[PDB]
Amino acid sequence: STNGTAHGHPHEIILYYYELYPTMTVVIVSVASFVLLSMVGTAVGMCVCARRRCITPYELTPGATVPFLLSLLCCVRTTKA
Amino acid sequence: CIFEVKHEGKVMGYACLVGDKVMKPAHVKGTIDNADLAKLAFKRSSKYDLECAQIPVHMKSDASKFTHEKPEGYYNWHHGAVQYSGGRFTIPTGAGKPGDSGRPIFDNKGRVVAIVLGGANEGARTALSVVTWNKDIVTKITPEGAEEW
Amino acid sequence: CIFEVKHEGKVMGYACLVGDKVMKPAHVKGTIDNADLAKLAFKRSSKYDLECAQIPVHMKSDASKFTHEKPEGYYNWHHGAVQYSGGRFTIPTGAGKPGDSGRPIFDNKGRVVAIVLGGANEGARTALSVVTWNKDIVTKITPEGAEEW
Amino acid sequence: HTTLGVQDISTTAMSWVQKITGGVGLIVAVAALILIVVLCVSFSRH
Repeated sequence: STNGTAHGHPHEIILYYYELYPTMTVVIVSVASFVLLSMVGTAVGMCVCARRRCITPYELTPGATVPFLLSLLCCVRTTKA
Repeated sequence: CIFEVKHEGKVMGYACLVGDKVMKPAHVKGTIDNADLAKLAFKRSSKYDLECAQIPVHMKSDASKFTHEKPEGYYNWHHGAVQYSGGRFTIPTGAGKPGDSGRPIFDNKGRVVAIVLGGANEGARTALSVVTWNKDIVTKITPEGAEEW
Repeated sequence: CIFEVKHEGKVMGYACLVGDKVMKPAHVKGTIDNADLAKLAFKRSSKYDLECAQIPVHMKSDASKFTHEKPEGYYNWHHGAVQYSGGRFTIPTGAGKPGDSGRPIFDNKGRVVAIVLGGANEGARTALSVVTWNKDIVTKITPEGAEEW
Repeated sequence: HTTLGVQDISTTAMSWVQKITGGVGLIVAVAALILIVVLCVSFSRH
């Protein structure tokens, strides 16, 4: 019965759920959530690294700005004033 | 230019208005005993044991210069005369004690030349561990075996 | 070389004949109190808060040359002596009020060195916000918290 | 007959989308390490 079409794109992807199932999709969703967490963790780490770069230049005087802008954004926005 | 850091109503160290920043050693506990200065946002720097911020426009006239220019000879500081030579500031051992960090070493024209952080005792004289300006950028000279004041 | 901008019969700022142009701060309300100058066509420039035009041939002999050359020391202005140092012009607070914009800061040889736009009060002294010449090009220095006069 | 645990196909297509995610994570991890390396260079320079 229930037709488990291929795609596409995705669409027909969720159709398979009906075919062999209870489960399947939930586990995939959990995996997606884990991937999102990894993506979020990376971003958080990147922002902390961006601070690590901006450090030194935090004390302090003529010398960027410049950096700035090249600056990721934050650089710049301290640079102010 | 010199302002005192107080902690539980007790002077711990000092803060100084050098260049266009407001300095005070990072290790000093307390808060600058000056409204305008106390409410500022300082940027700590554990390498230099420094903790600077920017001087409010209404006090910028109160800063003390600075300068990279420091020829061998004698410099001035609160306890007397510092001696510079061989790329090292020194003083008669005993004339500098814990609680002297933050105190500037002026020259004869008033330009701040370095800021004391501590000193290493090497007998008759103690080699100071200071924060000094290079060509343009800040630097920190710490003699072997310094005792952070 | 100096001419006054009047508004509803009241002096608001000034206009100056520098180089081969006729200057007056853009923010100043009124019209130059001089027939020849008033009927001119000015080109506004909001970045520089400047508003220049060209000096009529019959007044070109009346212009004032300017200069980028400004060594630390004292300069001259209508209310007294301005002080230059640390890349900042200052004066005793109170000696400059709203309605002083446009007034030039001459040196001892008469060369206009900067043109006052306003000032920031930083206590005893006020850091002026001026229009000054660089290597060749115009520039504007505005101390933190300036009050546009 | 057949009924078994994947994964399987729908393969290809599935890989197309999967390949898009995680690469950027590797990039920012490498960049983080490189920033640390440069920081250590500065520390050595001082």
